[PDB]
Amino acid sequence: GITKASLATESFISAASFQETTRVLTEAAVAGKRDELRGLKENVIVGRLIPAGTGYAYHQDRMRRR
Amino acid sequence: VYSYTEKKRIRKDFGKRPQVLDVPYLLSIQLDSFQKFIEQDPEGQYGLEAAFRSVFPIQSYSGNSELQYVSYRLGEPVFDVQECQIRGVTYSAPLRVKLRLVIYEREAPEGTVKDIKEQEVYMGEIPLMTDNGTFVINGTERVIVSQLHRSPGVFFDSDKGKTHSSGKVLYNARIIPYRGSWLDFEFDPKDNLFVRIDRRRKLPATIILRALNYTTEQILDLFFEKVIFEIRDNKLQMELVPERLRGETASFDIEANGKVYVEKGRRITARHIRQLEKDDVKLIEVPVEYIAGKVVAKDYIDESTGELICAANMELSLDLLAKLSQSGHKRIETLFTNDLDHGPYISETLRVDPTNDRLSALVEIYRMMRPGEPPTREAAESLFENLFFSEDRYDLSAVGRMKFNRSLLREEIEGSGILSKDDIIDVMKKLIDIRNGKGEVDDIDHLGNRRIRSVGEMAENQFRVGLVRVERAVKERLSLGDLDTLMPQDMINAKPISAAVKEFFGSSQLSQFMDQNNPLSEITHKRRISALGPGGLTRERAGFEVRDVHPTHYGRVCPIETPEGPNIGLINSLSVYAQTNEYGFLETPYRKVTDGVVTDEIHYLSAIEEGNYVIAQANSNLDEEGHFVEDLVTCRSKGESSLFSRDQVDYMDVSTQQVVSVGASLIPFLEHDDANRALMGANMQRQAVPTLRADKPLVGTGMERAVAVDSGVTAVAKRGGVVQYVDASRIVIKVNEDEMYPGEAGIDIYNLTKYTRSNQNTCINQMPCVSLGEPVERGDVLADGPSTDLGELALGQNMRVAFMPWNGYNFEDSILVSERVVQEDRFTTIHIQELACVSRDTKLGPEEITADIPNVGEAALSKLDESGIVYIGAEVTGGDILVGKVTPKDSSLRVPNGVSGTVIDVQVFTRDGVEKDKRALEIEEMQLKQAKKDLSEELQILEAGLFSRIRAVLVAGGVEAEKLDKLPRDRWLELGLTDEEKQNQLEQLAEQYDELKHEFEKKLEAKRRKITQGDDLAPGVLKIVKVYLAVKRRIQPGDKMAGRHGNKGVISKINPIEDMPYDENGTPVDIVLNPLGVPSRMNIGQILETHLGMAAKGIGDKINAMLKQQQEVAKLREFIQRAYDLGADVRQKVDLSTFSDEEVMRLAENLRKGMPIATPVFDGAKEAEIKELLKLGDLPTSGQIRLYDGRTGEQFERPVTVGYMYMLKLNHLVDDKMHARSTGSYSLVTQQPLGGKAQFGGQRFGEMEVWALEAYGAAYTLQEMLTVKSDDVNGRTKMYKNIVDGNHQMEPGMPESFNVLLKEIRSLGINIELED
Amino acid sequence: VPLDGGRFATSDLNDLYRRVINRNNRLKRLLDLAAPDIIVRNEKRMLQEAVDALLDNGRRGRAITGSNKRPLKSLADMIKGKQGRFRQNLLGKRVDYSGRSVITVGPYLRLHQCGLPKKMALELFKPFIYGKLELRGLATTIKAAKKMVEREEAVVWDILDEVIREHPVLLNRAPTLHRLGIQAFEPVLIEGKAIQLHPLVCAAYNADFDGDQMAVHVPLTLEAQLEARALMMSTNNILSPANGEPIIVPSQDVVLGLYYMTRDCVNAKGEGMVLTGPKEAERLYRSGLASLHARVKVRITEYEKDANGELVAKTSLKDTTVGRAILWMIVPKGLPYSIVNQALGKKAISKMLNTCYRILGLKPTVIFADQIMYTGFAYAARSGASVGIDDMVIPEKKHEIISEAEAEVAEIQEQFQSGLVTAGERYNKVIDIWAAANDRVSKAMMDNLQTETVINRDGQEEKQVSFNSIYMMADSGARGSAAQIRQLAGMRGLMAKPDGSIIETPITANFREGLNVLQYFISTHGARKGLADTALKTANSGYLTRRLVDVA
DNA sequence: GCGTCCTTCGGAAGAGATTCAGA
DNA sequence: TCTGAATCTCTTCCAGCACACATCAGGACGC
RNA sequence: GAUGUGUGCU
Ligand SMILES: [Mg+2]
Repeated sequence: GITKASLATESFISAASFQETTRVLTEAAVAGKRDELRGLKENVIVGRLIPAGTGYAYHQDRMRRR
Repeated sequence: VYSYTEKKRIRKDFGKRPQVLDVPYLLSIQLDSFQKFIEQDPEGQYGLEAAFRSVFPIQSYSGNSELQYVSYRLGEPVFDVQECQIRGVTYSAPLRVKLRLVIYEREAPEGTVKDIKEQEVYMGEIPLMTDNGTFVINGTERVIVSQLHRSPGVFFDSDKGKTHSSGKVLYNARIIPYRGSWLDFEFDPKDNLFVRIDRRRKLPATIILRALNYTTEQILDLFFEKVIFEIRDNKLQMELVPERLRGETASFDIEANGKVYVEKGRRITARHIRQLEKDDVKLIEVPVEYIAGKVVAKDYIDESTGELICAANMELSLDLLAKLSQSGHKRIETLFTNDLDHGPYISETLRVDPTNDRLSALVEIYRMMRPGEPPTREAAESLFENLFFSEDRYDLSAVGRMKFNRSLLREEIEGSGILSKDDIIDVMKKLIDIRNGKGEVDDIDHLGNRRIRSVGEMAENQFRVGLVRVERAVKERLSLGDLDTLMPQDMINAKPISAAVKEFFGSSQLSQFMDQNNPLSEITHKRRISALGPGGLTRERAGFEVRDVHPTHYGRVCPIETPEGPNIGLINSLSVYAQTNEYGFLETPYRKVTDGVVTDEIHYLSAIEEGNYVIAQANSNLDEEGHFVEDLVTCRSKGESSLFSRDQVDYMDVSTQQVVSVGASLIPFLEHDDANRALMGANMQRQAVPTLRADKPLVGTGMERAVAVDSGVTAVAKRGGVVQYVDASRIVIKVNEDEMYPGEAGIDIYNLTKYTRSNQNTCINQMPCVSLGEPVERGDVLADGPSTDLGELALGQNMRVAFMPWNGYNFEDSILVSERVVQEDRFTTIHIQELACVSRDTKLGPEEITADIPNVGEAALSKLDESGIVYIGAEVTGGDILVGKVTPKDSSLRVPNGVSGTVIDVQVFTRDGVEKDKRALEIEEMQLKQAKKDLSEELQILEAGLFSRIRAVLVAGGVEAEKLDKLPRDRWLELGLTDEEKQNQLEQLAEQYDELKHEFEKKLEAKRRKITQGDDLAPGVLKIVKVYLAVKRRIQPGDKMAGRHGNKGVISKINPIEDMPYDENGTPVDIVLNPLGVPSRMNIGQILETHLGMAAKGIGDKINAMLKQQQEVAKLREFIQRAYDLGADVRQKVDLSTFSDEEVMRLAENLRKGMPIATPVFDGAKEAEIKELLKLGDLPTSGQIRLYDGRTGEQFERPVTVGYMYMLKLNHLVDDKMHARSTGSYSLVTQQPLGGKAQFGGQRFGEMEVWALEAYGAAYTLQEMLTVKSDDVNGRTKMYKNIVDGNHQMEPGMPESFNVLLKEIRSLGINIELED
Repeated sequence: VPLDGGRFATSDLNDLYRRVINRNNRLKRLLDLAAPDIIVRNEKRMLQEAVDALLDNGRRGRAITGSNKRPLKSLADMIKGKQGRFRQNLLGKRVDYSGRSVITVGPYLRLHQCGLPKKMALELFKPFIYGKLELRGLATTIKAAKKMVEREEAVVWDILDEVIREHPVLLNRAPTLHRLGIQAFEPVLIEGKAIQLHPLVCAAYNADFDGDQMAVHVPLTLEAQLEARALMMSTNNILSPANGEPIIVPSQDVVLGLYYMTRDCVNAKGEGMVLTGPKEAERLYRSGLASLHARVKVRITEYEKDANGELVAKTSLKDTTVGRAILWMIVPKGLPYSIVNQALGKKAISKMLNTCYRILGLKPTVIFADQIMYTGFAYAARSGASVGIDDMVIPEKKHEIISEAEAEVAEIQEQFQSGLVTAGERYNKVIDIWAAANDRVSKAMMDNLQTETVINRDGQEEKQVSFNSIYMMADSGARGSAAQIRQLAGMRGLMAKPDGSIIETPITANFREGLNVLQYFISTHGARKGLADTALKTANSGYLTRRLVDVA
């Protein structure tokens, strides 16, 4: 479902900011997950350009740079 | 006839059916409940007398001493209402209650006392209520809203459906006390009875059964009936009750007295039962295997050895019956556990019950209530006795006991406030019966199960808490007392009572800040029934049936007046005729109907007495005698209406207005509006701000006068007489000799309340509506309050509207307003607002208010005086200095930006200890002069009146008028008269004159002391200067205007006069609305109001034309009589032949602006009468006239609707909503811009607005939205420098709120970090 | 934060930290004095409870409260929930260079323009005014320019006009449901305090003018300005992102103007005349020699791009009206004449804009939308399309349909009480019969409304579609439908409770006659259902879109 | 006046703990 | 009498923006 | 800064 498919993503930041912050952060801390800042909510929270529109070219340049 | 407040402009009424009961006092709930709370009750039923007796007498821990109550007295308030509002202290009266401390003699529990001493100890201070139902708590006026909560008692709810996910409907019974703990019983999906105290956890109800000291045999005796098995020669026959064979299957061949009645496997119908009854038999044969499915009630012990064979509540079998046969117990008793009717719920509860006796049940109850502690016997017994069997920890009120004893169908309604064993037993029995099928649940939304807790009861409850805390302190202290030295004041602490009462009246969910921006707002705030608050339901845990309008709301709660938004249906409004029962329930008047006659005796029927009779409806025709003109009249019998005969009815509604509230009954043609539009119209009519000149509604309802008079804003005369002297600030009434008392007669002065600030920064200002030397009766208005016109609620202006599209300037909902409307200042409003400049003695030295301001020129200091404050009358604008305050190193009080004004008042409060400033001294001197002058002036006025009365008594019994004038007025009381009782009257009047002189002197001294007082303030403030501005907000494009039918609108253009459409007479149209707003939202009442206002203004135009050229009184009288005779069959019936040919000239002058029309709520005018009234003038009957274009000069090619609609001005002013913010002030924890308009704050670009920028793909815009003008700090200033550098480029960093998030995660045991 | 006086603010984290430190210090002291075992174990338990209350308060048995029985927020209550550092300060923030005011129409505008109040744009574009004041040399520092802007001198307004020229601002309404709730307009400075909003984008914003406010946001950087001009511009937002239908559709007044214009009645000031073009039709209408609803023959040159982008003219002589010929003067070249030669409603001109965009492009579509709005407002003003009380014509056979249905319901009651149907089927059959009766009454009143225009053909009587105002604004799709118009002159019908159940009894009166003291009470059930449904069940539809956005 | 201090009550859904039953 | 199915119990969620007002912030007891 | 109440548009 749209709740489980959003709470079970690979980025713990999106899941924590969506719902069940305590339960998401507990699992992330136990499992030692490492977020890659791949979505749009993650870059909004961090404070970067979203990899969606005019920032998509910049994010492609940054990804292929390294 | 008509009084002089009615024979000055008499409103034409279209009401067809007469009214047999006038509208009662509107704010009569607050005034009655607080009167019950505040007055002396010798019996002690309700009020403070019932709160002291509920606690006092208070004794020690059997320490041979007692403290007991005697009487209480309320002293005069320290300041009156006006002075309390000026200063800012609670309008309260000290509570002086006479206590009496008695300690007995030693070795004498009932003997004499060592001493008896008594004094009145000051404990607490209860705020008094004004004459309008408003409380002055901290200078601001508060209104304590009534509360609609569940009545105490027993309610059998359902919990139907969604539980257990199998469809099985459970059953629960809740015993709600007024004070105490709940006693929830409920059923199990396996049909068990679980009690639940305070909703903690389930355990079997048989635990409470044994806790009530009941044995299992007694329990089975209570909840079951016995069936007897007897030991005989053989076959072990059973006693038979033929009714027990109703609806089951015969397990074998039923026979009695030999012959077989019912064969094996047959059904036992009613015929078989009746035939067995006619057989008159009692005994039948029964196989031994049939008793295998039975349960023994009473335990059986051996007759030989005494050992128990079978205990109580256990199944039987063949071996058990064999062991019983050899014992010798000739009688066997079992339980009649029917499968459908007499379910064995108690037996299953006992089987699942783990406890065995009273002690173990008490232990289990104690473990449930207080876990984590080893239970002992005495503590558990004390707890269970304190739960529902003590008057101190549990109390069903009188209404609670009434509901409890009426729900269980008992006879007597009085009883003990505590629960008893019988009450619990009957509650469980009724729950079991409801489970069986006999009886039914009751709905919570029924108005017969919901009370009203008004101001008095709620205030009394908190006083009880304060007294409980005080008596707990006394209990702690009374055993440690040093006797013979304890006055009845050393143990009474006034802090708990005062703290509790202040906590209730100041900071509560029902001590609401009064919504006061017209009389309607306050009269509907006082008459508000809020389901929220303490003891009520929260907004989140509110179902969709509580919000809904119940059928029992008819006549008790308005259906159409409830606020939109989060709480709709929880804030119900009281009806016009609704009252409060002696217990608290709502009731409505009804005309009692005999066999065929509708009498005039009104009975107030509650919400539970209404469902028994069949009640007719208000719009049922009668013919001069109380007989229904038709055979079948539409009536509502039991929550469901249908046609009933004229003989079955026994009640009838008083009027069509009794279902709607006082706010929804001011909407003309309410029966034509959609009820959503009715709700919006009621709310907007509550929101209207009073304009500059009040203007009556041409189309009204007849309840405008009732709201105007009963709100309290109008100075209504107390005793009738002749206006002796009318000034712009006072009215003096020469009382008639008929109503003048023999002693202390004098006259009465009405001091009007001039321009002053209300709660919503509006201007409430009374002005006289009477003339000099004009006769006034009792209870007629003298001064029109805010938005009042000759004692008639006038919240707006009669606007000449046209419904037509005009070049898109009324596109969606906008209004196009002519320039003449703003030229005439029709919608111009006064907005008096105050500004405070507190001077707090901070560190580095205190502050000052000196007139020299550093780094500021003399341009801003020109308006300031030498003392630093601004002159009264200065036309200050935004940004000017009002009070020049300097902190120890400039923080002077400035006018907020964007508002002009005019300083009309300056008040300086100085802490006692700061000497003074010369402006404070000037204000004090002027106030002293005014306070002496007013007292001297009132003494002179009612002393000239007293001397006039002395002369009027002197004329009887030998008067000499020639010597009276030349004699000085000092010696006028002992002049020529005999020694009869008239001389006694003269002596009494002389003594009254001397007493008035002395009272004036002493009150002058008191006023001098009060003005020269200290007026202590908050800790750490030196002096406060409150400057009152007075803005005149003219109308402008942007501010909301609305009608009375929920047709809102924001003005889009102030069009010139020559551009507005005009008719063939050249008259411009003031307002052009949009036609398409009418069909979509079915507010057709605005079109009918437009047509009726057109007719009213046509009548007014005809009167004005007949009056402009001076015609004889005959023609005016003829035409006005024609206008007042129009109608089918009206109740008005006004004859102008009784007018004195000059009272009709005043009427004609008042009608030249347009004849006011009364159009009752559901008994209004019809279209035939509207068309006939249009015919009475010269206007077309269709309501539509020909309008030509204002600018192009060519006609609109269709007739358009033109008429006078009563437009309001809602106080959603555009200049109070416009806001802008560049780089300004930021928050503290997260470096974000602040939020709000009072604070300089930026609009929130919320979560839903970020998805809108993500959808476009705007990534740079979003990035600058959340970093550069947001949480980020260094980039925020770099961007500002770039913007003022000619370069629009950003260098964003990281938002500060993300670092806050990282630190807050790290503050837990979680380690979050950014990798490289 | 120090308040007024010597007191301090009531912080929750500080209170929790003080409790934890008190318990920890007490345990540390008891661990050195060798306290009895029960006391030290109880103190350790209290320390555990204090730490649990500090980390996540309320997850244990009872949440500790600070004052007057309210649970103080722990280190988790300020990171989770709707009021935490995730949904309140990171996914959406407060912004500088922002404003807020009510909105008015101002229909003189264009699709790329809005009206900023003159005193609001001065406070929004304040650093931009500072920059140009320092550039032009009227000020030497930032404080001199700040004081000059504060004083609002005569030169500041010219600087504001220069800096506001091509700097688009973002107008956002409070519920930003879809992406068309944020759009960029080129400001047009106005005197006032209300933000004039173009009437075409009101459908996209879902913004009427009855007291609602919109927020202004100023794009700062060059990239932000170009994103507002190329992506968020209201000119580039003429199609809904959900479906390809146009979203800047004329609504409720322009459609009424275009429906009164493009219409015909069988008579005129001049009907048999034949014209030489649309200019002749406009000249005849303005001079008053021909009604707007004539049936004349105009000679019209329509273009067509059936070739590879070449507009080939084809002049003919078509049977049109004067109003349609006048409207043809604004239709851009390339569109067939068989789109205005009919009675234009709302769907018709929505289709006209859609085909204009699909054939011609974006710029002709925007210019066409502006011209359509102008000529709809003008010819709706020039008609006086009012609404009276005689326009809601009651049918003369409604009570016969009422009597038939009440007889049917009486027969249903007699069948139910006998035992033919249960109490769950009587409900359904009575709802069905009353809904059929309501539809029959609606059909009767609609037939009595739509065609009730008996007018001579200059000879004998003839029938035509009615010019009744209620029917005009119902058929044109301006504002209304069969339901709302039916409730005015037909019968209101039967209501629905908040739970969803339909009322057993129907209302047999309309909003032109009165309503009973009881029929209004019955209607209040549905009226309160309608108002409770929004405020209490749009939460579980905003939740749906929130957890749809957060999953995709 | 300063000043140190130690109630209960919605409601649908989902997950994870018991607990049943049934072969 | 072991293991899926059912039931019980605990948990988390319940739209957006904005405006106005008041009240709190330790209050008890020692000094 | 948080609560409590009222309110505006959806
Ligand atoms: Mg709106």
